[PDB]
Amino acid sequence: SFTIGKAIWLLWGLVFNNSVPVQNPKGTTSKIMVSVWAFFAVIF
Amino acid sequence: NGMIGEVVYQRAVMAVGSLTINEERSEVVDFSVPFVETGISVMVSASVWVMMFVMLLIVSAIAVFVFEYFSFTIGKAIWLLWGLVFNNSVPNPKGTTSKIMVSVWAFFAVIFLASYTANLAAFMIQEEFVDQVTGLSDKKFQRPHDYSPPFRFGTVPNGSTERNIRNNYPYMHQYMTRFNQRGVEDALVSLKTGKLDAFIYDAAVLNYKAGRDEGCKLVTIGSGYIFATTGYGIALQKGSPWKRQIDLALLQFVGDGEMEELETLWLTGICSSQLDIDNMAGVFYMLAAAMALSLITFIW
Amino acid sequence: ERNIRNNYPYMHQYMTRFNQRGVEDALVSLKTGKLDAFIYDAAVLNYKAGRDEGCKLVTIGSGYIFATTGYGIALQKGSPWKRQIDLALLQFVGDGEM
Amino acid sequence: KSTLWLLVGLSVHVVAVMLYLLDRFSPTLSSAMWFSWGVLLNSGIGFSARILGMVWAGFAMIIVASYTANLAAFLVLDRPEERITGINDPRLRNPSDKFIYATVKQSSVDIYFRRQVELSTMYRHMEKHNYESAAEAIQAVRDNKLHAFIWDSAVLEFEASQKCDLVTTGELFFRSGFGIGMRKDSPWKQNVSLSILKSHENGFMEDLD
Amino acid sequence: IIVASYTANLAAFLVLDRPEERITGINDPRLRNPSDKFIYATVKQSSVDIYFRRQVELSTMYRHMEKHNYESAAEAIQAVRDNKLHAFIWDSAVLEFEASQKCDLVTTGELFFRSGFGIGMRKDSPWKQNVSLSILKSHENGFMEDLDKTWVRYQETLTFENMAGVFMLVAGGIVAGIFLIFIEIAYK
Amino acid sequence: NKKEWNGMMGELLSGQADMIVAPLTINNERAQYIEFSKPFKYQGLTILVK
Amino acid sequence: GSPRHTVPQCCYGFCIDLLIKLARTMNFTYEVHLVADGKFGTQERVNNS
Ligand SMILES: *[C@@H]1O[C@H](CO)[C@@H](O[C@@H]2O[C@H](CO)[C@@H](O)[C@H](O)[C@H]2NC(C)=O)[C@H](O)[C@H]1NC(C)=O
Ligand SMILES: *[C@@H]1O[C@H](CO)[C@@H](O[C@@H]2O[C@H](CO)[C@@H](O)[C@H](O)[C@H]2NC(C)=O)[C@H](O)[C@H]1NC(C)=O
Ligand SMILES: *[C@@H]1O[C@H](CO)[C@@H](O[C@@H]2O[C@H](CO)[C@@H](O)[C@H](O)[C@H]2NC(C)=O)[C@H](O)[C@H]1NC(C)=O
Ligand SMILES: *[C@@H]1O[C@H](CO)[C@@H](O)[C@H](O)[C@H]1NC(C)=O
Ligand SMILES: *[C@@H]1O[C@H](CO)[C@@H](O)[C@H](O)[C@H]1NC(C)=O
Ligand SMILES: *[C@@H]1O[C@H](CO)[C@@H](O)[C@H](O)[C@H]1NC(C)=O
Repeated sequence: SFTIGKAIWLLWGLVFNNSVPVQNPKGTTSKIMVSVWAFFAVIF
Repeated sequence: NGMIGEVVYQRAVMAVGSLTINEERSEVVDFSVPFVETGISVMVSASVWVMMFVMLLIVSAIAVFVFEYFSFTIGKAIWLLWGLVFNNSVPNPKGTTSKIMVSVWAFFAVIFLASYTANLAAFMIQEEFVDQVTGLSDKKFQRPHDYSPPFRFGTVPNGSTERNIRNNYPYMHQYMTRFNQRGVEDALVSLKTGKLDAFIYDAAVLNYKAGRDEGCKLVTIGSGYIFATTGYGIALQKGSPWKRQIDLALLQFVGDGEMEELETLWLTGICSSQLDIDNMAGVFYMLAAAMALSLITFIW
Repeated sequence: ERNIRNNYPYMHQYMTRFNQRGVEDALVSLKTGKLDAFIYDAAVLNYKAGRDEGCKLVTIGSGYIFATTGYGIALQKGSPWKRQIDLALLQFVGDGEM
Repeated sequence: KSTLWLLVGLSVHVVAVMLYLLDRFSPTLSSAMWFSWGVLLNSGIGFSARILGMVWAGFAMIIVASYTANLAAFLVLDRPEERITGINDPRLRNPSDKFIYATVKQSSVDIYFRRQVELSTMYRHMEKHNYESAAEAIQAVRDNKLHAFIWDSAVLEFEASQKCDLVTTGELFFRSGFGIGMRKDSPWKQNVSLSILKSHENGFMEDLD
Repeated sequence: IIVASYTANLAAFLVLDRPEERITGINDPRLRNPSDKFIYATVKQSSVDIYFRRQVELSTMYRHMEKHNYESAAEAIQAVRDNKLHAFIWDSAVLEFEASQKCDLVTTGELFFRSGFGIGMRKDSPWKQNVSLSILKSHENGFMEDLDKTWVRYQETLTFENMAGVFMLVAGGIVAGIFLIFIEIAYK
Repeated sequence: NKKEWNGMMGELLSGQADMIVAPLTINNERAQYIEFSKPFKYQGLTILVK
Repeated sequence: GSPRHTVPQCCYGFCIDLLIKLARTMNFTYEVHLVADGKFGTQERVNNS
């Protein structure tokens, strides 16, 4: 309801292993893409 | 025969070329002082977790104490606590002392995993020199049927090393009788091409070929620890007046390091891959322990 | 000093305030802090920095923006030893004994 | 000048299957399934199966720590070993045709190595590939038809400034000098060296630099 | 980027920075021209003194050690054990045996002047031929290695680096947290 | 200015000793003076530190 | 493999300007040519003499 266009917010707010509450995602494709970007952030 | 037959029958005065020194050669003729150390060799191919467990119980007990001060994370603080150790996005603390204590615990976990990365970097520092066989006293050196591959060994033909075998173990000479060879570089090829498993020779040529091997895939055993431990010299005829002068000249050649200089001139001091299968084996053992704990909990 | 007088006369007059006595004197003056730099021959200071206690005093580069000269053997104008000494030094270069 | 990760992927799919089976055995479906989808990378997830989850999360962090470890071992321990490190390279002391290196045909380095009989073998390796001009060696080494060349340091560093695909090594030897080629006793013998010394004392050599 | 810098400077602070606690041989330029900080010596009136008196190029070490060369070897070992000295020149297997005794004794990497021990003898005398032949007779069998088994061959992470002070600080923070529990009691 | 020996060599050449059975170092000067056996021990120089 | 036919060309660089400094310095002029074959020259038996 609030992370509609705010994907940049949850995205860049979880690059850095932050432990900061953002939103619980319901989109499974969004969850897989978040897992891909977070794996790349770990190796980054 | 050979150089000994030339020296004893006096068609040659001495032999400057390299030769092993043993008993009956010293019985028939004389030898100088040694100049190189040449034996033989065989060319082949928790408490921290306990004290952090105790402090984890301390943190969980003080979290229960803050709950007793002031809605279901009483004993569930251990699971969420040990998950925030690993930062897993565990599916919220409310007490201020609990938040500060769990934060100090989490910072302690972060610096402990940073020290674990330091442990990993120190593990990256460590370069190993693995040794399969560590001496002539190996139990491989009794029977190739005692172990599951029947290996092959051998020496140079008609050598003095064969005489040392025959005066040490004639049964080893009988095993070498089925395992003979002809050429030194042919023995090198047979080691490289799998036709030969091990080779027994003095440390001189083996260390010399260790300084020129393409890849250094063949390493001997140690540096002459539990081995024959003899030297090379110059054979002279009995009654030679040159003997004392040659000995003093060799001692002067040692005493300035010019012998060492010629050793350095005629030797060569030479001689990515992820590997975690020991720690992966620990991973498999601990997941077997985890399914064993599940088998314990399967009583209900 | 004469080469500086040919090259930098005003800076020679600044260095007139900055004179000293000895090689170890300038060494101690650089170790303490009463001196900021020093100008001398190349390989002498290279050897003295190669034996420096802890490699404290450092040169500038490896001799690139400098006078580009060397050391030799002085003989009088007319000595017949000149060609022999020259050929012998060339022989000592040619075998790598230098 | 990966597969073990696939084994870990098979293992974590086995972990997910046994998480679903033991969560069924814990007296929900898509909850435990997508939970197993979200555990293994510490993804955002907003009690007997939780034991397997917590122990396997410990496994997953020690796995990614080992990944940090072997990437650090992959990039720190792999220093560039393509450096020949001067004349003392044992691959050149006993050379082969694997390292093709030579010098200029009819050059001073040929006589310099011909006098040094202790460097005969490299000489005998380099006598069969000598080149007429140095630019032949330049074009050959730029197109990888060579592997090394023996030359003065200043010209090679100058050409490395000209061509950034060139590498100079660490060692230095035969500290010699270039001067002006001269005849015998001549009235234009002394004053030429005097003028060169006049160029060395002032900043004219600095201007040439 | 703070915790990345933390990981970087801890790897710089306790992993790669291994100090030169040893000398790594005689080719140390700090020992080619030493000072009072590096007091190395050997046995006074010994064969090492003769071998270094022969060395015309290392007379600096000869002049340096001769102010500090000691009478017996074991007293010099005890003196450098009390750190009165800094290094000791000796043959190999003796120091290897002493390191096998106590693990505070460290050898070096450079192994030079591979000399030999034999039997001291007279001039021309009939107790030399068969005796040396018997020595060579005992070389071929393992009686040499039997005597090595008597004396020569027979020898005799943990994370307490910077987390000990952190352990003490968290243990004091437990007491401070109990004090903050008393503060929360004072809140009511 | 008359050079002599001492120690084990001194007790040897005086007749007080007849054979040195010891870890005795083999060198050039003693071989100019006395005789040696064939060596039993082979070892090099090293540096003991703490 | 071809006849020689040495032609005048433009030449410049480092030692060129050094020689120009020499001719400007000392009272002489010069005449620039080049070697017929670009070799340093080693001492060797030619097939006769
Ligand atoms: C090892 O000793 C044997 C002794 O039998 C020798 O064998 C000789 O080998 C050559 C090889 O061509 C033959 O021509 C001779 O007839 C053999 N002689 C004898 C007496 O057998 C030889 O000294 C050594 N063997 C090899 C092949 O090196
Ligand atoms: C070399 O250079 C000098 C430049 O001075 C030439 O001229 C001589 O210079 C000196 C003083 O430096 C005078 O005393 C002479 O009288 C000059 N020579 C003549 C011929 O007048 C000199 O000629 C040049 N030649 C050499 C090699 O001496
Ligand atoms: C060298 O100059 C000449 C012109 O003067 C040209 O080359 C000539 O071409 C013919 C072709 O067979 C050959 O005889 C020789 O190569 C040259 N002969 C003469 C007349 O010199 C050409 O302009 C120049 N060559 C190069 C390579 O630049
Ligand atoms: C040395 O050994 C031989 C062996 O026959 C013997 O005859 C001789 O007497 C011995 N000499 C001694 C006793 O030194
Ligand atoms: C060169 O020498 C001549 C005399 O031979 C003189 O007349 C002329 O001025 C000199 N030129 C220069 C460049 O000094
Ligand atoms: C000319 O000399 C070379 C080098 O000695 C030789 O190889 C060649 O055969 C000679 N030419 C003829 C025509 O023989």
